[PDB]
Amino acid sequence: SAETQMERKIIDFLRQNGKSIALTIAKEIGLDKSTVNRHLYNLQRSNQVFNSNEKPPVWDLM
Amino acid sequence: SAETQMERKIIDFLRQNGKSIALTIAKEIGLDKSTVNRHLYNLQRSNQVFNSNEKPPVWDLM
DNA sequence: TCGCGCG
DNA sequence: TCGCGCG
Ligand SMILES: [Mn+2]
Ligand SMILES: [Mn+2]
Repeated sequence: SAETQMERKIIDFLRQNGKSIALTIAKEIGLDKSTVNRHLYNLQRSNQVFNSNEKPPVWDLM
Repeated sequence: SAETQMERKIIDFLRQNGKSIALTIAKEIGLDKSTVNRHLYNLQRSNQVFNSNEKPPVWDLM
């Protein structure tokens, strides 16, 4: 699905750029912050990423 | 302002109907839930309403 | 001590 | 144990 494909792009972004906050990932994938966050939290449910518990949270690959 | 006027309508709604959750107020004022909540929390800052700490919160007049 | 992803 | 108002 297109959501899966968007998630793949987010994973590629983190692989290429290292740990990142949502606002940065959103600017590069070119999606609004809420949409990026929807994907980041699904990716966390699916054990592909984790967040740092900072505010703002820092995201990276599992 | 129009925001003030919207807030007045929400207050009138609570005066006429008694304590209410946001979803109910939204349906009657005919505004989306987020907009109603924006107003309810401003009205709380301005000491005109309070919420019950229930989930969903129940709102009423101070 | 805004974290918010919420369907 | 969705509370979400967020500018
Ligand atoms: Mn908080
Ligand atoms: Mn909670």
